[PDB]
Amino acid sequence: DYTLTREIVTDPLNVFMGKLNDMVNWGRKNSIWPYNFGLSCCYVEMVTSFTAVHDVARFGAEVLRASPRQADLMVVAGTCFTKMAPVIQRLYDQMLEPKWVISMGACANSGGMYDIYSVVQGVDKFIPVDVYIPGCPPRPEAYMQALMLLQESIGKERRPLSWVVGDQGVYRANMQSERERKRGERIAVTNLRTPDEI
Amino acid sequence: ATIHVDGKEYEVNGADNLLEACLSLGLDIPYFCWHPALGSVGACRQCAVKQYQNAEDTRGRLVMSCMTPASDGTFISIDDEEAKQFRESVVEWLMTNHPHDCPVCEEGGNCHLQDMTVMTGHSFRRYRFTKRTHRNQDLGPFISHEMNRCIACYRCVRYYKDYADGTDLGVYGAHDNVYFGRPEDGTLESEFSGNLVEICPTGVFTDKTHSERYNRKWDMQFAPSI
Amino acid sequence: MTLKELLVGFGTQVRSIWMIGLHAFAKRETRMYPEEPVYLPPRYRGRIVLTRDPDGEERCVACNLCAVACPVGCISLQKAETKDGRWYPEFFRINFSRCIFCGLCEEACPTTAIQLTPDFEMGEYKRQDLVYEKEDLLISGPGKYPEYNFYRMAGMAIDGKDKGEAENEAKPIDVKSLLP
Amino acid sequence: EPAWQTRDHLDDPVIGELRNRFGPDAFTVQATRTGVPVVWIKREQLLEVGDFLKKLPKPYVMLFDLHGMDERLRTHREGLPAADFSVFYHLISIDRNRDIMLKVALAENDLHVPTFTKLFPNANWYERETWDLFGITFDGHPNLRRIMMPQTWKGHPLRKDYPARATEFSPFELTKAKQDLEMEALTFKPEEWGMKRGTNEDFMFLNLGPNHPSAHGAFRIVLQLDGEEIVDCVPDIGYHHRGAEKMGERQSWHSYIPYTDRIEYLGGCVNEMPYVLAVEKLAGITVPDRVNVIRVMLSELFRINSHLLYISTFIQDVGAMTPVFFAFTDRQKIYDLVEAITGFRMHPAWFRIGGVAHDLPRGWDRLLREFLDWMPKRLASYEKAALQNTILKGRSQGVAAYGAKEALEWGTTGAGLRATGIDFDVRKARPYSGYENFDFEIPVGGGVSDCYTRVMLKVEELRQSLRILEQCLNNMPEGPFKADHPLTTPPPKERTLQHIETLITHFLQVSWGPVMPANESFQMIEATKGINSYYLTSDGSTMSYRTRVRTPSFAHLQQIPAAIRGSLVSDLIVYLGSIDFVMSDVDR
Ligand SMILES: CCCCCCCCCCCCCCCCCC(=O)OC[C@H](COP(=O)(O)OCCN)OC(=O)CCCCCCCCCCCCCCCCC
Ligand code: SF4
Ligand code: SF4
Ligand code: SF4
Ligand code: SF4
Ligand code: SF4
Ligand code: FES
Repeated sequence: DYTLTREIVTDPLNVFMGKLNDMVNWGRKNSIWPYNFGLSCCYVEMVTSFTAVHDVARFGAEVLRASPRQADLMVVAGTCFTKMAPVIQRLYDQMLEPKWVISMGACANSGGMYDIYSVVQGVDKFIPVDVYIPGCPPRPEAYMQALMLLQESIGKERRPLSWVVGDQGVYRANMQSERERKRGERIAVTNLRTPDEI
Repeated sequence: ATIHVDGKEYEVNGADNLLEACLSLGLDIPYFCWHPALGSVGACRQCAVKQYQNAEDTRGRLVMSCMTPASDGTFISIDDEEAKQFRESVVEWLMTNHPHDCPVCEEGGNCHLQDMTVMTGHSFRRYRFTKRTHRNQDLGPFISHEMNRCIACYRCVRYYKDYADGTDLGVYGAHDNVYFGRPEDGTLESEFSGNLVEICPTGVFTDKTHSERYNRKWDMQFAPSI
Repeated sequence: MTLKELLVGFGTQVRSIWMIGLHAFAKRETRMYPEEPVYLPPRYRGRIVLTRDPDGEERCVACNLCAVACPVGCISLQKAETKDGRWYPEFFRINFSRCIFCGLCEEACPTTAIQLTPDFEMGEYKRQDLVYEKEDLLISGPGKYPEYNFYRMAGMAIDGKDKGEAENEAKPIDVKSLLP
Repeated sequence: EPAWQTRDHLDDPVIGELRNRFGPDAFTVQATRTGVPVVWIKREQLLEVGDFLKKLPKPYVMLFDLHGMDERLRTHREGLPAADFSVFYHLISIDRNRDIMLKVALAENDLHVPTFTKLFPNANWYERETWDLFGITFDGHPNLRRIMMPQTWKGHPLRKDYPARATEFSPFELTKAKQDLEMEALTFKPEEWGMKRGTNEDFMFLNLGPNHPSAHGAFRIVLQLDGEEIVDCVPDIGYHHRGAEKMGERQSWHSYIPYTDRIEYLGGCVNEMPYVLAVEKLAGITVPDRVNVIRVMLSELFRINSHLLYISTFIQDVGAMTPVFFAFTDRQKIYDLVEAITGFRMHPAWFRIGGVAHDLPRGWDRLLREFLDWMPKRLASYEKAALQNTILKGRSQGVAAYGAKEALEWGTTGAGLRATGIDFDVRKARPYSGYENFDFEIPVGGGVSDCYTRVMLKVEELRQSLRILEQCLNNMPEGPFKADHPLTTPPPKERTLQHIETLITHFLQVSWGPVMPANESFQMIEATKGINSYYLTSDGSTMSYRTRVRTPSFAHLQQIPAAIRGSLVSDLIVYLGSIDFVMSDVDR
């Protein structure tokens, strides 16, 4: 199942064009350059994931461009303040295709604990989001898990190989929800370690 | 009339008792058995204050504010240490038999006993023995009955019989085994039986119709209506 | 600059280069997520679950203390009752797109039903899928508190626990009893 | 008499001096739990009183805080002058080691005060924020514009009749504000920003934006440049405004603690400490010694965490990109201990009214000992590899220098103040949380506060915090982790789970909230980035009537134009790296 941006359609996928699409998806998902954009404390956890103890470079996602033109991924890591929302929208508009969005933390997801006069209640009110990370802040490995989720989403999307030939629509896979995928293992948990120890 | 509460002068009605006079002045005195519409009986012994004979008196004595007239030139203290200790002790005595029921009790968050337990500052249990237990009665489709939570404040019987002139609710037994309810299972016959859920300061008498779809008071959306 | 300043500066540059090369001779301090699992201490505040008593019944009595203690207001539930009188949540939903994992709901729970568990991996594609209902929260055991049972303490009678059968409870004495 | 008792401080010599100078009927003394003399002054005598306090033999040299209060819904104002609104002025005499709060009452129709900017230059931003959030005008202000909200904002959010919650999102207003951003440079005029003599036709105006995110946050600086030289600059802040004080009026006393954590998001339990101390003053709670030692240990661990981030990010801003990796590994060791104790990394929310959330887990001392063995070699390596490099020294020494007088007139605290030679640390001058039982030193500078001296002073502060942590590890008292007070929120969990009166107290504390009797309390601490204070007004309810948070980064960012004038832009970015600020602290 796929969603088309030019509706819910089926898979549009010759066998050489499928291999070319897989090669392009592999190259895109293994080379994701985030935009260096810091809103709040969630950005501290993101750049913590960039350091030696986590080494997000191992996934090939450490380049951290200062220009939106050179960046493939916008991580909204922090609160979408009302004064900063036009800035976020302009920076997202300055990014070039293909571009993906990770909303990081409760503030970027929904406004979080800041249901307040000066805060936009979630970045998905005005820009589309590919992966959401709950947490306040999410720990750096949660950001890495969301990066891997984005890689799985990229690895099965369909985009035009060229802008002069073929279908120009962007097809995104309707992936199974992580909640429903992990429900079988999560409900089966019985005992946990007592909180009196280290 | 002129009263002096904790060294502060107040003008009150002399025909009132000290509890309703001090509550009308905004002062906080814990109370259970008194109600504004039912009068004073001095049962629960919660409303203790220290009354002095005159201004130059430091000993005083503990009196019931609901049973003491707010007469002219009356010197009392609410925040006296012995009065506070006795009020905390009364709450503690009520707490000895009280069931561990607040999460599953419809009165929670709307409970006068909870409010007065917090108000007296009693939060540490040193009683270690058993709690008395009661069986409940079926009171019809409107009122749910839970006698474990009773503090024997006699508000229900005073309202139901002396105020509403009902006949099928009463108090039975003696000492710490006093029971409040009907002589047998059956629907409460009074047309004004539903006021028990607000008259009772605990969760003994509760709204069964609300209990079906229960939610706490803080979660409600209220409006003034007719 | 002076000649001494230039020479001392060159020496400090050489020292910096040497120390970073010796760092290249050192041991890696990288925790290799995801192949190496993240160690989480037992009281780590991650994914929220609802737990069961040692008898196997769900611990939640739908007392709504967690929902009001939530500063974000991302818990919604409704009380329901069994035929024997046991309170339980008819539904229980948590908006994890709003939740800040502060642990105040677990702190406020008087039955130890709701618990924050050491699980951080909670990323999602659609925000609507971050609304966890009761079937996504209720787990098969007691979680972090293995033995606590609220209904063994409560005075309210339920199935298998009559009046006078809770802890520190005497048997009910009828007012019609012959003993003075 | 306990330290939280209500006092009027009439024995303070400043009260007698004011009575001798202005007369007994000129002012009203209010009894508070703030720990300072609170004096209500007539509006027409405010400048005279401020000048008199500034010219005392041991003078009040720093305007610590200046803000407002909407008193219209306050029901317990006994002994207070009639006031629809009020403006308070917290002033500090370091030589006296004393402070005074001055309060000016205002009617609803006459909402104007004389400006304090001629006596104290940090009153500029303080009065701009008071105008923005309360609508109180200050006569004689050089440019009284909004500082938190955008200029096209309707209403004053800290007023009691302003709705706290978020309004409905609209793409049209986002489009309009995007258009204002797009033609902001085209229609830029220096006059509305307080700038002057621009476009001479030799200066340029250049805007800085969210392009260098060194974990401080998003804000703007517009620079007036003669070629490469800064002749004037104003910071544009409020891009990180979260409405935290308004949220203080929106949450219970217990449920506001996670919001305290996010005021200065590199501080954690350091941010929690002044709030819980001020609430405990309101509640009349004296915490036991084990609580004091646990809270000190958590505060010092988070101070080391914040200092590690600050030093490594300064080194990265200078140009050396390597030590940030190792310093974040050290931050992970701290996080190992903090995760084990509190269950969380950056915002533990672990302090409680009356204590802490749990007891220390078994095995905490092993992790603390491991960190205390790990840290010193790493710190020495950072010093030798980066802080003793002459290129870093040439980039930082003598850059954005100020002395003691400039630090005092701008409210600069923390390492920036102590680098000027003024020995003022709250943990020694006004000890709190049992800090007087610990042996540690306060590093001070030679008299001049550069980027380099501030960074090295924070390095010595890190070493002193390691000493305090060693003392915490060696002498941790046995006892309770929560006070034996009825307002300890929540009560101990095991008694809650088996005792009915404790369960009742827990039930009402977590749902409706603990009832704090009507009073005003104040607590000042030495935070990671300077002096952080909470000023809490309770109107007898389960929520704060007013939560005022004084943060040091606000004062430091206001000091920026005075210190960086006549320098280059490279000096400005190095200065921003050496300030130790975050935008959450600035905007709250
Ligand atoms: C062919 C392949 C190999 C090529 C090799 C290239 C490198 C040159 C040869 C080896 C040089 C070894 C230098 C050893 C430096 C030892 C490290 C050290 O301790 O340096 C710091 C020290 C000053 O210590 P201190 O003042 O405490 O500094 C901390 C406060 N900032 O600093 C000092 O005490 C300074 C000591 C003298 C350093 C210079 C020695 C003579 C160099 C002659 C050539 C000129 C180089 C520079 C020319 C630049 C011109 C543009
Ligand atoms: S979600 Fe929490 S940690 Fe992230 S920006 Fe918001 S307050 Fe900070
Ligand atoms: S009657 Fe009041 S104190 Fe007793 S269980 Fe119910 S809510 Fe708790
Ligand atoms: S049932 Fe209620 S009203 Fe009647 S005596 Fe008991 S506590 Fe009082
Ligand atoms: S952890 Fe905090 S934010 Fe999340 S549901 Fe519990 S109380 Fe609410
Ligand atoms: S606080 Fe616990 S028992 Fe009460 S409603 Fe929440 S999860 Fe259920
Ligand atoms: S209210 Fe006075 S004794 Fe009961």
